[PDB]
Amino acid sequence: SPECEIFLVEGDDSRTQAILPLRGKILNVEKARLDRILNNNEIRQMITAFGTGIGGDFDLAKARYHKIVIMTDADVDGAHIRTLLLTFFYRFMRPLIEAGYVYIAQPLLWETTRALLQVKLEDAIEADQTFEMLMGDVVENRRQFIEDNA
Amino acid sequence: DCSKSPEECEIFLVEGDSGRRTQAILPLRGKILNVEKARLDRILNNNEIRQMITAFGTGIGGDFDLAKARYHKIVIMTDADVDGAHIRTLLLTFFYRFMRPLIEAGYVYIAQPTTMNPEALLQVKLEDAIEADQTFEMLMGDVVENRRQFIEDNAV
Amino acid sequence: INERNITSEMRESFLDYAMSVIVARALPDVRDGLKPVHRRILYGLNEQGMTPDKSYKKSARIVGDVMGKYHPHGDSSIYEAMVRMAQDFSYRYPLVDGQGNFGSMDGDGAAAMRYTEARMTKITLELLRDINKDTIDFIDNYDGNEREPSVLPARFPNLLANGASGIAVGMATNIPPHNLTELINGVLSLSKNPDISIAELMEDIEGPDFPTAGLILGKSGIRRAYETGRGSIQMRSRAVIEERGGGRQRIVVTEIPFQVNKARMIEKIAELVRDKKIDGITDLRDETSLRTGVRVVIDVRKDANASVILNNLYKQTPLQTSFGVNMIALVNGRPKLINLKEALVHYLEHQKTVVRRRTQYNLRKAKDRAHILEGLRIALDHIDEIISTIRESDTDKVAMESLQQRFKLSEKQAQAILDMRLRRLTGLERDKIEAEYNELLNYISELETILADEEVLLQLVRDELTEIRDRFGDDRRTEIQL
Amino acid sequence: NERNITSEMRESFLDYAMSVIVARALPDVRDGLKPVHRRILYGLNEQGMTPDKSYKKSARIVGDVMGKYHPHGDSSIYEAMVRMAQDFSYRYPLVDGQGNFGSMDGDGAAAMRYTEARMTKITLELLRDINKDTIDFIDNYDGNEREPSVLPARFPNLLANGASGIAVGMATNIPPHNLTELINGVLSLSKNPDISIAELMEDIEGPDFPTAGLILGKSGIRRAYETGRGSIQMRSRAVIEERGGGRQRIVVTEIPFQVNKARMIEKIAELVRDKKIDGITDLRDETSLRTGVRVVIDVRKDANASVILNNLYKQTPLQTSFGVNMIALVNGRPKLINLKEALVHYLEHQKTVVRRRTQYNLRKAKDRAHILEGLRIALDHIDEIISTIRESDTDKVAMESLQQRFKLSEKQAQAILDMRLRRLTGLERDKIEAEYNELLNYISELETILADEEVLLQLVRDELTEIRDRFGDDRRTEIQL
DNA sequence: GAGAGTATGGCCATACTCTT
DNA sequence: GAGAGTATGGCCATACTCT
Ligand SMILES: N[C@H]1CCN(c2cc3c(cc2F)n2ccnc2c(=O)n3C2CC2)C1
Ligand SMILES: N[C@H]1CCN(c2cc3c(cc2F)n2ccnc2c(=O)n3C2CC2)C1
Ligand SMILES: N[C@H]1CCN(c2cc3c(cc2F)n2ccnc2c(=O)n3C2CC2)C1
Ligand SMILES: [Mn+2]
Ligand SMILES: [Mn+2]
Repeated sequence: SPECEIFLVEGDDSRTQAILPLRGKILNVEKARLDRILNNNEIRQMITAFGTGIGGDFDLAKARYHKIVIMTDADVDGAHIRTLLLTFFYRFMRPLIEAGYVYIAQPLLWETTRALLQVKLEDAIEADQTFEMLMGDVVENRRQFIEDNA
Repeated sequence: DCSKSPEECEIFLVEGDSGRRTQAILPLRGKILNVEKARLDRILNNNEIRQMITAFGTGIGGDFDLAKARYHKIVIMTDADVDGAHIRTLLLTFFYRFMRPLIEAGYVYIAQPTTMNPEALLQVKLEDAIEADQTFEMLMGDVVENRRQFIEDNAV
Repeated sequence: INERNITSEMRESFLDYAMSVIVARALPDVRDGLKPVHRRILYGLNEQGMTPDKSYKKSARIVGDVMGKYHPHGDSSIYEAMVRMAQDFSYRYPLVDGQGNFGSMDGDGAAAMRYTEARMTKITLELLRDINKDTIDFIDNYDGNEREPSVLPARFPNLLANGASGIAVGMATNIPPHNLTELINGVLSLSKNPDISIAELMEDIEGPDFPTAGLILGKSGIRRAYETGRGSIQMRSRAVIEERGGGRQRIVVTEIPFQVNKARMIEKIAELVRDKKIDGITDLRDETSLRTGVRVVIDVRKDANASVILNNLYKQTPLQTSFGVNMIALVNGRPKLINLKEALVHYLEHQKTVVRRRTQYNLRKAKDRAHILEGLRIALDHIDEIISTIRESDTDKVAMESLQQRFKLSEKQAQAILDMRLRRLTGLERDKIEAEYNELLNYISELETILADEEVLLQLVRDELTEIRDRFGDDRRTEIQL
Repeated sequence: NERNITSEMRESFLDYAMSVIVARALPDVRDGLKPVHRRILYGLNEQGMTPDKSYKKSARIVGDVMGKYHPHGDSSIYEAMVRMAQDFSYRYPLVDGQGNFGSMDGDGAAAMRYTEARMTKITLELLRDINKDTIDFIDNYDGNEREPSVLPARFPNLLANGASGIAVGMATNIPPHNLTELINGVLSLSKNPDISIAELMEDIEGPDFPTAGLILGKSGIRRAYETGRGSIQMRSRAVIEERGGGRQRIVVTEIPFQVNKARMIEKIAELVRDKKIDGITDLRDETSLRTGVRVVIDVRKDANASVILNNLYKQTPLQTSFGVNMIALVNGRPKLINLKEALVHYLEHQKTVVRRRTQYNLRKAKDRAHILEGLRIALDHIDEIISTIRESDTDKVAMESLQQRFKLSEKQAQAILDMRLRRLTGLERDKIEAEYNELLNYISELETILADEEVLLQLVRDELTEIRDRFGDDRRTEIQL
């Protein structure tokens, strides 16, 4: 029964727990066009793992897992990978986050995953504005944000 | 690969490890297959063996042709250590079993310990067909006991 | 001619490699039980001061140190060797303490050196104990810049304790691991009576003791191995037939054979049920956890005989496997097939020699110090004249000569007087020097006794071995049936 | 027990971005080093791997840096170390390597196992005076070790070797420069703070790339120095050689900075195959250690080699632009700086380093003098000193008695107790006095430097001149009119 | 049938910014 | 364009002997 769980892990529960390792930095879907996105092997592995499909063909019912956990390193690059993965979720599988199936693990493994935080999306408009600014193509917006918070 | 005559053309087999037109380089990563121990299907499936056959482009065994030779000089350049020696023996086994005529034609050389710059290579020459056949079988063959005996008699 | 004979090249090149793989790669030393790569890893940890008390160090730093300093080979070779010494299922008495994924019984290797960390174990200290007391010989490393141990002091019998498994050229070696308590007891027995029989040694050493436990079938195989240095020992998994109500049955496997890949064994049994090679199984499960240890559960079909099916598995899968003993070790730097007694005799001699050398070293130091103290004693008794002698002298060379000629003292003693600090002139310091000298005289006598009488030296070896047995020796894990 | 998506994005992004800016991709204005480089250099220095001693295996250097200072992948550390060893990459290389460290053809260096390395003679000048309280030390990632926040950098490394980093929000691209020219400009600036960029340019003519070549015009450079941003045209050194029967050839002896030689050749070859360029008969690379770079292109009998050569500049990386973008870390924040600002900040680093070293030497000198004054007292009254000690039961007692009787301090009494009997000889007695007399003179010199700021500034000038004379060399890149 | 353990290193993708 | 340079590591084959 999917009512099992999958862990996305950056660096190095048999019945109910699944593990998918992600070597390297994930592609930024906000910067890339669809043909590139769909050809990325790490992206394709993730799509297949969930089996919900992307964009319009998304089916919440056809989800393999009700708990998807982003377990990344406790360093700065961990954070970056975290942002990249959330970008993919927001742009291609938004209803999953709305269904509350996505989680972020806090403290790189047995004693850890345990603390998991639910990813919740409150504002559609704010998030859209945030994603485009942080992950988008326009450099200057990103620089300004750094400036003001630096 | 090389930058027309095979006479001027020389190829270097290197165990991985600057300053070279005819000179060609083929690097061999890892230990080479022992052809004395292996059957034909395994031999031909070895990537490193296949690369060498293609490089020379003379064919093997029955179909071997001296005229087809891409390079007139073949140099075994391996590391100056114990494993270098082992790779050297393995490569010579392949030549003796599959391209005997090349050694007879004196196209094979061994580089000794800046050497590539012409500003020494030793010729491999085959004096006795019978002794070599006996020696190869004893050193590279399947019977372990013969190999042991050789070590015992010549040790240290 | 600038030409080389093909037969001459083959013979020379082959021999170079074969000899090197034999005396410096694949075969362990009889005295310390270590192949060159292992010795270098252990010594490298010791030299970098990575001990059980201090924290774990990054594997890339250990490997890089060993590579630069002692082992001129690929990093992956050094790391993989270090990993095995850290594995509880591989080493009966592990020599490396690791942090992170160091692999498991399922064949899965350790995480890359970048993600792993390590330090030496408490027992490894006993291999290195007294290394700096001229107990063993040091040779130059590959480049000449460093020095390294030719062998380690090895205060416990490591070759038999942890065993050996190496493939050379012309030969190979396969020595099973043993219980430390049993070994030391056998060693003490042998020291008492040099003409002890292998039968008599077997009263102490019952057989091999594998870290993975399990069961050895019969003592007949073990006897041949110990007497001749060669033989075959049957190893079978610990499996029990568990009963459920209405005659329902299951097989549970709690221990497996040594060096047997758990994952591969499972896949082979699965292959037999798929291929209809074995009939009577409903489900095969692996419930192995860190808490429970190894747990392999096989559920039997109703009204099928579990005893019969279990026995088929021994005959068909690595649930029963043989260990083929082949005891070749390096003895006087040449390979040799040795029996159990020869192994024990050589190790005992190493201990005798190590202890002799340590005692001789301590004596040279003690005597040197005493000689120095005798001079200092003279100076403190005649301080006023000593001081005047120095002050009257224009240079240190002059004072040295004058101190020697006047107070009938040696060059070493005169040097020591010049180097003396003014604080040594106090009451306490004068009494301290005397108390050191009195104690030192007593100690030199103790050392001299050990070196004179061979029985005293032999007793000291016994005493030290006993201490190791008491501190590190543990229960026998492998059961010998019948 | 829930996390907002907008809150995670903003927090996580900023954490990474700021880290990549202030501790990965951008160099410091004072020493011109990104964190990985500083750690490699300091690690060489701590392990004692200097030019005089032998080459050490790369796996040992990398492993040391990783364990001690840089908690990142071994390949990142090694690749950084490699670039500092490459003569085509660094105008003044900071690492001396043995084995294959790559070439101009884009060929990577062989794996860490097959290479070995040590620091260069110039690198010593970056580390000079590090142990004299000249720079600040911080704790490393785990707390077990301490590491330099910046290096003393006795030569102006940021401009000398340049920088090329891609951050987040921003990036940096600083070209390399001639050291003689730089120092001359530095001395010029120190004499007169009101100097113009035009006036600085009389000393510093422009960038000097290790790969030589040519810069087309002063126009792009001037904008770059004045504003900190500019595009500079770099063209290969080519000659049209005239042969028998009207046949011609083009010969290329220098290529642009950061341009892959092999890839350039492949680009020309693609143009002849695809018929996008007409006239070329044969393309050869005769590059050797004796000749340096030698690329020969044979022109057809009919073809005007001038025309073809000009087409090649327009079509291939035979002519390439360098886009200057001078962002460095100034007070630990990123800042776009012009040429004068770069020189001003480096000069201040030197002034501060020299001042701090002088203050350190003074503390030591005074400590030693104070000690010597005590030792002088003891030698004058030795007989009483000796009796005072002998009468005392413990060292604590002798200390107290020596202080109370001969008006000595605790440090002076300690030193007297620690005195070795050999100090009582004629030469040694005279040595102590002669050290004291010299030390008094030296303290005055140090005191002068600290009182007058002009004396301190002159000292900086003098030391920079010495570096210029020892390490400075000829300009390689020609700037064309 | 295999696989026990020391030896002999390339090849792959992505983030991020800037550009005749 | 694509590539300038620090960051985030697994996958491949062979020798050699022995039941
Ligand atoms: N399918 C792709 C995804 C990850 N990957 C990869 C990983 C590399 C590298 C080079 C790579 F191609 N690579 C090249 C140099 N260093 C590394 C390195 O550390 N890594 C590891 C950390 C991710 C292959
Ligand atoms: N699944 C394991 C069980 C034993 N086995 C095996 C055994 C071999 C061999 C080759 C083998 F693969 N093998 C190959 C050549 N000679 C032998 C040989 O003597 N034996 C020993 C058992 C008799 C693989
Ligand atoms: N020709 C290529 C394909 C086979 N090969 C190879 C090489 C390895 C490895 C594992 C390998 F598969 N390998 C695995 C672990 N260490 C090594 C290793 O050092 N090497 C290098 C020295 C030979 C080299
Ligand atoms: Mn990490
Ligand atoms: Mn080698």
